[PDB]
Amino acid sequence: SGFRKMAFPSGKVEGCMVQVTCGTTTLNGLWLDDVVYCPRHVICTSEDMLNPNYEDLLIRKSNHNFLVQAGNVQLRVIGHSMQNCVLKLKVDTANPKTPKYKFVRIQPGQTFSVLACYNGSPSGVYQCAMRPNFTIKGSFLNGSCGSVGFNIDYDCVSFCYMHHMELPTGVHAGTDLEGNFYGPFVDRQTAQAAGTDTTITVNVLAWLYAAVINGDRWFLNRFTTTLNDFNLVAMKYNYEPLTQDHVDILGPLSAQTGIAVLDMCASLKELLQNGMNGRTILGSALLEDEFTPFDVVRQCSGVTFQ
Amino acid sequence: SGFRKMAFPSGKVEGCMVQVTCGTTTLNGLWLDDVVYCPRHVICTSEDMLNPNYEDLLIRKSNHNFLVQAGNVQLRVIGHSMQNCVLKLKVDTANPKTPKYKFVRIQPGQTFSVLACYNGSPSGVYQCAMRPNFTIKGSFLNGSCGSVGFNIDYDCVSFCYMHHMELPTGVHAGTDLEGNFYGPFVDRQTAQAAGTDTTITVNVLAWLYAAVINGDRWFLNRFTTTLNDFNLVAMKYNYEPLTQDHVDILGPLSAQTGIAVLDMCASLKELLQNGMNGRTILGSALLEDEFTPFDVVRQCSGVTFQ
Ligand SMILES: [Zn+2]
Ligand SMILES: [Zn+2]
Repeated sequence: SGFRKMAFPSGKVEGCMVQVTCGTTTLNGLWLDDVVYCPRHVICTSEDMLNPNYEDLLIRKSNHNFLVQAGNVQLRVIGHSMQNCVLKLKVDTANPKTPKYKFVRIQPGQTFSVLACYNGSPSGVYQCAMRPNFTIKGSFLNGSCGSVGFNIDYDCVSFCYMHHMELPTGVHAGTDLEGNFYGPFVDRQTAQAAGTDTTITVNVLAWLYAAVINGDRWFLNRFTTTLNDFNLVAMKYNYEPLTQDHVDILGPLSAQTGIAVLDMCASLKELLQNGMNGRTILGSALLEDEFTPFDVVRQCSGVTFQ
Repeated sequence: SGFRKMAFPSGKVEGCMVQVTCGTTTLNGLWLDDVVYCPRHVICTSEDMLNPNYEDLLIRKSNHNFLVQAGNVQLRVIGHSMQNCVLKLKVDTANPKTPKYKFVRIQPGQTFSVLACYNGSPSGVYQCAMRPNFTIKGSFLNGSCGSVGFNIDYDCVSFCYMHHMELPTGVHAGTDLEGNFYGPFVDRQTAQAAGTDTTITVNVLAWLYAAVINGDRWFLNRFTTTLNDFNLVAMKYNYEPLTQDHVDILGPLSAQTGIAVLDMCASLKELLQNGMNGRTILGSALLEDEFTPFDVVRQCSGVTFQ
């Protein structure tokens, strides 16, 4: 038993990371088949980032100005193209380590693993969520741009995020692997403020089921509620409204535990109105919202990847 | 910027995991060179675990009773030996993916990554610490035995933990790769209670430096203290005593921030006596003690692994 914030094993992604340099800018790229994907701001100077015209900047670059290195070994760039906010560098060699993969675009509330890298070299792996305001709260120092987020289903890597930006408040923004930003953010060094970072209610509920399965039970109470009554309290605490869809997704955890979803909602309502009174749940003094229902089921059941 | 609980990239370890079955018991083994290491309780039935005599049990096993599978492929066992609480199964093939490696024995307070596996297949990676009572707080379901903990220095994997036991309170016990348990625990299904799980003070202090570097600063105050005065409060709150050695280890973070170690100790003393008053530090409502000083330096500087 036990319950930890867990990332996917990162080896399949480690085998795809490369270094991309253009002029004086170095960042990371993702090498899949014969394409390397990277942020288009690789072509920018620090000065360019204040008001970049990327089509104009890109005209001054040739294939030979994109230096791509995979370990100690150089890759030959035979084409380049811009797709939204990513560049696709065609190389003359297919990555021999390319895993089965998909590109997907995730919704707020979904979780994914990030492989933080520098100079094409993996440093660490962690687990995070797309926030309701379309930011992520990561760990990204200068040079981490182009690091990716992903989920794994058995042997298939679903890439969902590429890192591009830190906002002036220290939260992070980036794109899917089609180069479309999550949320309203742009790849320019400008005033970009994030909206309310609400709490992902369905994920908190999943985690409270995890707690009960893993023997933390002190917060269970004698009450129930309704979606509409719960949602009046969610609104007042900057929680996402709970929908019947969310109730349906929590069905399997409800069936396992025998705790009706709306009963768990009443426990959550109490926790919001009363606080934890100096107690902890699964080692946290805050209600944790970076586990999805699927994450809880997976970790409580023992699912593996080949 | 940002600061996350981060595991090491797990690919080098993924390439070493295998499945080991003996009779009806399946668990994980670690394949390095031509040796597979696994918990010796692979030879036990659930019944045997109540009072096992492992030398006697092991006499009834031959090389051909240890089934070792690496992916879809069987390995041939050409010898076996018991070393403390691990078995070493000699195989006729060296693992072609063997990384540079060391076996080390860590001290309480040190952190490491765990690659949780089932049936020889990696499921997830997380980050944890050897507690002062020699337990770890992991996520281990039936079948996870033999999963390992490790640290990476560039390209060298230091293996420090192999999972063996869950205590009746749901915390975890295991061995180094020489098969010696951490702490007083044994591989028998018996009354084994853990001692006080104190807080790793030097690690909390490191994390408060991380907070200041990453712009969380509200807890900085006008006070200082002394080691002896601080330690009177540590004792009263079930914190580990702080030593001059610990002060020395925090020197680089003190130099970066310009906050003297004993000043940070006075901030920590306030936090202990006053609580957080509903505030957070780096996303936590608890003082986090699973980052070492070295972890903080690494993550705040951008260190990579090849
Ligand atoms: Zn960048
Ligand atoms: Zn076991």
